[PDB]
Amino acid sequence: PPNAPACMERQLEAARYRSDGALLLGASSLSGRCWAGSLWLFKDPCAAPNEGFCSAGVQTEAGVADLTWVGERGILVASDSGAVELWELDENETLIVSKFCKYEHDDIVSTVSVLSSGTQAVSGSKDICIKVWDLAQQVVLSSYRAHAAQVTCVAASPHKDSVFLSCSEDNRILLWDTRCPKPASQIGCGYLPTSLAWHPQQSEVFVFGDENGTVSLVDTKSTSCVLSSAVHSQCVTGLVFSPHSVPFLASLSEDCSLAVLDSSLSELFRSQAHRDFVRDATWSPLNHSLLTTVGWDHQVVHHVVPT
Amino acid sequence: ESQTYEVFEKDPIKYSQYQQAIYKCLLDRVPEEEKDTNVQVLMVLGAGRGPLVNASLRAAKQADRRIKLYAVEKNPNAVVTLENWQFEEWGSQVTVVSSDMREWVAPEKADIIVSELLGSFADNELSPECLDGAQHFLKDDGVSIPGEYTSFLAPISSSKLYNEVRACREKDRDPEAQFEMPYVVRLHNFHQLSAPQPCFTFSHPNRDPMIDNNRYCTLEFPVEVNTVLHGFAGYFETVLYQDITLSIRPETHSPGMFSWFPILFPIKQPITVREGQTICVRFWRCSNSKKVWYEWAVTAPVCSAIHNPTGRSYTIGL
Amino acid sequence: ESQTYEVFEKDPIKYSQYQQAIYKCLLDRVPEEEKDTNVQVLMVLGAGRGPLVNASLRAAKQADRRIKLYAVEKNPNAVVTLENWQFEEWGSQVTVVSSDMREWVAPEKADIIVSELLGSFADNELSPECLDGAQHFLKDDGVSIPGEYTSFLAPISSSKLYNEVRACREKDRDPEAQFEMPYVVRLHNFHQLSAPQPCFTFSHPNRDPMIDNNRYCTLEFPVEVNTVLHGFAGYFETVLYQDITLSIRPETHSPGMFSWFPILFPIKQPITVREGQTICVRFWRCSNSKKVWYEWAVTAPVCSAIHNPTGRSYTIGL
Amino acid sequence: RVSSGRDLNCVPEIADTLGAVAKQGFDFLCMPVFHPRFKREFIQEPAKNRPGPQTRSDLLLSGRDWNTLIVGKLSPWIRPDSKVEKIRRNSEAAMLQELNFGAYLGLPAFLLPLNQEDNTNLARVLTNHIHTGHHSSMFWMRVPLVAPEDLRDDIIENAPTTHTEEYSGEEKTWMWWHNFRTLCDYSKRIAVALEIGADLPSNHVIDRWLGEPIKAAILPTSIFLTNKKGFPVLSKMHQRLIFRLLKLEVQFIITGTNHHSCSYLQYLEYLSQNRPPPNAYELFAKGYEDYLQSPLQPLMDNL
Ligand SMILES: Nc1ncnc2c1ccn2[C@@H]1O[C@H]([C@H](O)c2ccc(Cl)c(F)c2)[C@@H](O)[C@H]1O
Ligand SMILES: Nc1ncnc2c1ccn2[C@@H]1O[C@H]([C@H](O)c2ccc(Cl)c(F)c2)[C@@H](O)[C@H]1O
Repeated sequence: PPNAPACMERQLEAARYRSDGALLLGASSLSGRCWAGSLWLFKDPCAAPNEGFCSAGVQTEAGVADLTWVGERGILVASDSGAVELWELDENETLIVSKFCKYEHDDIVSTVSVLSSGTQAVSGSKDICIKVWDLAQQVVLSSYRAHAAQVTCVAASPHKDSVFLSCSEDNRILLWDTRCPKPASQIGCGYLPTSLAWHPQQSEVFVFGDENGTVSLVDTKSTSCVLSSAVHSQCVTGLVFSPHSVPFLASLSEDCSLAVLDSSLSELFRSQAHRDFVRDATWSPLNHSLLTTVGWDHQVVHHVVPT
Repeated sequence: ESQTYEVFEKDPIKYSQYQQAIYKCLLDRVPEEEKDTNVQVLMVLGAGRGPLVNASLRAAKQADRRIKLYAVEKNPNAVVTLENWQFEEWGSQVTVVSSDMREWVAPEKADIIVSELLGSFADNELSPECLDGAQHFLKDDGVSIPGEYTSFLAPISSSKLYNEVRACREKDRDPEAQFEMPYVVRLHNFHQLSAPQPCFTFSHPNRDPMIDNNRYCTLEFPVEVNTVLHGFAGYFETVLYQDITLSIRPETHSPGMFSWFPILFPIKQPITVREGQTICVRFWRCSNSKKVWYEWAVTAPVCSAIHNPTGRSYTIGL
Repeated sequence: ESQTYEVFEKDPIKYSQYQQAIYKCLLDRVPEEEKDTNVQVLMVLGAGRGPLVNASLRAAKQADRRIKLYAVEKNPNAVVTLENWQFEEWGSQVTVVSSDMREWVAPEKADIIVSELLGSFADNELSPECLDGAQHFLKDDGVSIPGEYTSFLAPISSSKLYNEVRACREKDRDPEAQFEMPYVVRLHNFHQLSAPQPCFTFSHPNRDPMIDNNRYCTLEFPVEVNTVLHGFAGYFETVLYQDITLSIRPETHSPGMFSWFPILFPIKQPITVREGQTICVRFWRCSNSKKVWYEWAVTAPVCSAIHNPTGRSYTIGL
Repeated sequence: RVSSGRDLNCVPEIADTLGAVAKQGFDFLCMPVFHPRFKREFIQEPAKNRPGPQTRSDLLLSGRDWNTLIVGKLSPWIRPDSKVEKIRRNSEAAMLQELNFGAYLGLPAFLLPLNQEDNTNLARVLTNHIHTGHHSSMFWMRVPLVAPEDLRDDIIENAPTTHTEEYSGEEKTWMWWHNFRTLCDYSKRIAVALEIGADLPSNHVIDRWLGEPIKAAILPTSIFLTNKKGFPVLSKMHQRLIFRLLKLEVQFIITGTNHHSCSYLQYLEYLSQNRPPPNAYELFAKGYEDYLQSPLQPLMDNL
């Protein structure tokens, strides 16, 4: 517990394992006198969620809605204040210093995703816009009003620094490519798109989950012949692929369960560990059969995925 | 509403009287040589925003004893204030239970159940019905605070309040419905024709099986003057614990207790009463599996229609 | 009333259809080689003056099997007719239970529960609520007769029935209350603007937890003519057992079944509908711990007010 | 001179936020009564059994401050007309809960969104809240002059914006309000909060909000053009709409994040002070506006 707050707020929003095996935690209080958020680092993945056994810790003036790793030092933050924030670690990695706080979105930034190169990042917000940023220049390069309803999920291409997915409450899943004068392109196929995951190997295949707990497998090449399975009974909140040469798909949900599926989208693992909303899944860079799920119940459960 | 709780909380006397009632009960149940061996299971029923829960902590501080607190509350908006109280200050001592007291399955039985489920006519807020459904989770030797309440009625004349009542007629309902329902009112311009007499009484806990909260009372009010009766003022009196009491009966009124104002039971037609005559009134506490209500008639010197038959004009919901 | 039961008993088709439904169920549950080893626990729920109980004896005679009968009934006046039936003719085979089916603690579970708790709009008499509260005393593999019912609605024009409804206004209530409540009526002079479509469906027994009998349906009625819509006619269809069914839907109407007439759901203001247009209606089955009722609105071609919000003008009592 | 309020979906400390808002110069604050992202469950375990408080406590402000300075807001995740049965049932229970909490606090107004065409279940649940209990809280439907789908940038390649002048389609947000308030039986407790977009629509569209109960006008930061001295100002046509709205005595509401060095408030105040003078008829009738009176009958009666 360095020069950090003495209490991390009950609702854990995001779990992100970096290269060496350290655990990043973003969390916010969605109830009580204070509705602010905070950032935490855990060099010991088994010390989480203990607020007094952390490597580094910090407090944000507003809640934490989404986060990503900007390499190994920085952390990109999507906040309710309508601001995107980059927080880079100090020399000994014992402090989390806020580099920039840019209020550009007119409402709660719901999603953030760092662009393949590591120099840019795209954010999606409740203001219905999608913004492309320069992490070094402290500014927004482009502002896009492509959607009709609030933006739910933004997912940058694994390698192309101009390609990314987008999905919103207007039933639109847009494939982007800032290399065109009309960047967005409606990818067809029903229920509202809620989560997006690019495939790590086939940079032409991606998956998306809907508000009816169904996970679908889609190809950029053809907007037909889609493979699907009803994984959960409630809204698919997240999708993360394993580090394996042949990855595994982890799907978290509002039905308070974790699911692990293969290529044919069949269930290999199911976890009722959580008593509240399952908000994340992060595979250990070291033990690839390890999966860490943070929820809203303050639990950080580590699952040994039966591979 | 939030402001309604606030108003009913700004009565120091009422809560200090409850503090003292818990205080005397603590000493009576836990002897000095058991001050740390025994922990009293205290259950506030209908906890509001936590005022009885607070006075319960103040009573356990002055009596110097250990208490396991519970705060059963059905209104979920007050339950927000309760959980915000429990986290910020009370701690694990108080266990908030967001439930109706008649549904709640308790972990264990209680040493004392404490309630503020009374109104101006004592049983009019439906305190009998509620504590009865909670009685199963009271120890075979437990205390209920309050342990007893009694309603009082007195006949009044006030052609001013009679007019105020007529003025309450509304479209799309019985043109006389305003006279078949009680009103809480600070009776000001009026004349009390006879001294208040007791009406209905409820005791808690109620050991008696086939317990039945239905009632029928017949009162005879002797009037020494000539007048025109317009209705009956209702008042209440209650025993929290032993000599610790709260009252609104003007003769035994607890001094400086703003909270509960008197009730007014109208009568459709005013009645001439000569000197020496007796005003005889009948009251009935009625109920079905869904509602509770009163019916009432004046039988002397002259008869009136029975007011609010079958709760047609006015019911209290269960 | 005694004469009401009489009227609803003078429908031979209805009871012969129930006889056949029990008959096929007897054979399906008791094989020929078990004809005397097994005795089926039959429970008629809402037994009236005993017509289903009688058809149950006729079904056990044609199917040639042993049955333990029960006749649960809440109306104590019909229960007099039941006990007078049981003594004089039925004997110890039938066990009359003078209780609400939702209170009754049964000696054992039942092989088949049989009910007539349906009305013209199927679930309007409150059959879902009643059989749900009885489901605990049904065997983990038991049959419920009827096993399913579905309500149908169809939009109608009839400036005659529209007038009949306006004529129902009463003093001391909402001047428009007569349009926010259904009526059972033998629809005669009228025009059906579109074919009946299904609305609400209930299945028994209902295995599903968080079962919830609340509903919301959205129907689109295609109208091929120009007209003025005045309301929606309601009809029902039910499956007692397998292919044995009862219906009032004019297209699938069970022939010669006088008993249940259609319902009429009015609309405060009439609506002009051009040829080719679609009449879109929303219905809601609503409820609280005390009442059940419908709310409804026309959303196309033009909107109406939502009718009977919060059951303000009309409720069915639980 | 103008009655103005600040809208935000981020309030970490209510006393700090309200304090800062008033410090800026705002007469009131539109803020969420529950946390915008706090999705709740009411049917299935275990998120149904979520423990601890559900929002902050009423004690954090005086009753007087809740009655006069706080406008509630529906949580954006609540969708009573969702095509998903599970989401409808949950959003019904959640909407009743949120509305009942606003009523418990004694708030003077509560905001609800009108952003799609089908608002039937939303209206049924509002109507029911109106008939359940004694509360008198006003309801402001947040409806935009132009649908968000009709102001989206022409950037989707395989879905281009239909540039054709569609006379009736240009006024689809009016029909959304119309059907909603028809459903609600023209309740005098349901009024409009008109969001004014960046590009003002056709004049005929703005002529549909005439005769409608506009209680408030929502001006987002995004619509303010910058002047030579780096300050936010408005176009001559947006200024005309504000002048029209000032006669209707609406409450101006400022929404969105900051984009200038309150300055937005100062502009509205300036327009208010620099308005054309109301003639003797506009000064005499000031008070008698839309007040129904009985025509005098001096032959029958004595004046
Ligand atoms: N059967 C039940 N189960 C659980 N709680 C129940 C009931 C019936 C009523 N109550 C609650 O008792 C409180 C009491 O009336 C009260 C307390 C304090 C003030 Cl100041 C006040 F005005 C009123 C209210 O808060 C009611 O919600
Ligand atoms: N929950 C309950 N528990 C016990 N009985 C219940 C209920 C609810 C209703 N009923 C009875 O069902 C009968 C049925 O509706 C019926 C039968 C025959 C004819 Cl002809 C007829 F018109 C009507 C009535 O006799 C009702 O009294």
